[PDB]
Amino acid sequence: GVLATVDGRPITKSDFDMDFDKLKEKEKETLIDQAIRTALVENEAKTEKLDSTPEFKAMMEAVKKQALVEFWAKKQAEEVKKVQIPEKEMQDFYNANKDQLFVKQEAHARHILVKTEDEAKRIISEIDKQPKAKKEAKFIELANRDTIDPNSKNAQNGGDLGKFQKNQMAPDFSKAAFALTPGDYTKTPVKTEFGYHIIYLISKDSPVTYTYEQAKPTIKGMLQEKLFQERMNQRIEELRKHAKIVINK
Amino acid sequence: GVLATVDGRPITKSDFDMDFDKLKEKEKETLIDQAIRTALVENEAKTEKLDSTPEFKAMMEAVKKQALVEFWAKKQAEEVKKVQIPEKEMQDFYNANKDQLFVKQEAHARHILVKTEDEAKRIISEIDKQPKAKKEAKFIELANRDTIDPNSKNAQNGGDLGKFQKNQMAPDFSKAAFALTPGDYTKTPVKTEFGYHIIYLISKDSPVTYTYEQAKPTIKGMLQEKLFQERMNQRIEELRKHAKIVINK
Repeated sequence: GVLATVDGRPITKSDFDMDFDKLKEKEKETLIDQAIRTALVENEAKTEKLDSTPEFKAMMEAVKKQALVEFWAKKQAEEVKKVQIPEKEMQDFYNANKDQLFVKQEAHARHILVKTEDEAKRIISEIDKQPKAKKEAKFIELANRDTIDPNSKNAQNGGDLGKFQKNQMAPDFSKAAFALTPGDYTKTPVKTEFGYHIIYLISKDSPVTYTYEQAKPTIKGMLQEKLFQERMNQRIEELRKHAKIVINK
Repeated sequence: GVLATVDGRPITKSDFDMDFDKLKEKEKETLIDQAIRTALVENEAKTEKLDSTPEFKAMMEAVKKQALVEFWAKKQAEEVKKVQIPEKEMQDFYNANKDQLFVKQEAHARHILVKTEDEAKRIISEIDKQPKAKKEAKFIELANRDTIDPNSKNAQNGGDLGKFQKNQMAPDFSKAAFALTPGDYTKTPVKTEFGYHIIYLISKDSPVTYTYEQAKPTIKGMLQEKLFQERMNQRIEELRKHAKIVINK
């Protein structure tokens, strides 16, 4: 698998980065040239001692550290891969997280963000007072006056959030949002990280629930990822204990 | 800007990778910890001489070569950045490429791919024979029988391509596609890389043309990119001439 030489120096399949032999014959040609071009650049960079310069050396230290770190993390991940994830862990996860992660569904809604539960509560009562026909415009009006969402505030768009997938918004905000009938709004504020939301649902399409079997690949990945993060965290917290760490602010 | 120390060793803003001071005070906290965690991993990796191992060393050579190469390319790019792109080059580009790159427009269409111009021509005549009402189903039928698009062939979906943006399909295929009235198909084949297409337009929304002024940032970028590629190509072709290059297939 010496694919080419440049000034004698072999180009080989090891010159590539994540399958070469599965590539179309003409794709291969294109890659060999890229690697030829790389090698010509490298030779030139070395002749010019771009690598001995301080700019590069400094930068190379960062790169090497990052590399060494990812290397170490890769190794953590490999201990995880050897562990079988039990079928049971996977169905449990599917059941618990189905509605949150395994439902394709799109909504258009608008929201109002406020700082306190009572402000949110006040906003809901105001809208509650309005005849059905008036509720949407009242929501829009209050959003423009009272929302603290900067973009919403700046846009004066009635707190329009545009269309979003169920799995792509914060979970408890999505649950609330998608739980509504179109044309209704939440009668109870929704606390998040940012404050309290009132959500008005404009529209939503019909949800499609992925089955266990369709979900299972993604589930497997997510559980390994969690095992991996747990593993690394555990190890890093042990390292943390043997070091003297001082923050300056 | 010593943000923290780990066992005496400073963590500094140089530990980060493309602005730290623009970051929210709590974002900063989170980053300092990431870098603390990085440093703990690095220390451990070094104690374990993960860096002296052959696995790593081999991998580090690739990384260093790539780095040295990108470094050299960055430098090429910087000679380009010092050059002012004339207003004239930019309007010319805008005018020439407007319809192709600066029009937001979505279409739903289906196509048939065949190997030769005469096969494509045959398909068009067949459809031409059909009463208006029958043309779509005839197109679908022929696509299923005759298309050579593997996915289309495998799916038997009447060569349905789904919905696509004007700027996100091959240009001459988009021009043809978007030039159609809905419910019409191309009376002339469209040669591309893959063969000859017959395109049937199902639907399209209304196009929005970005103005020069809206386009100009992207235009500037695209022209620098071209200058950059030209520059690098030119330099690399000079290097190519001084080397002995042999491919083995």
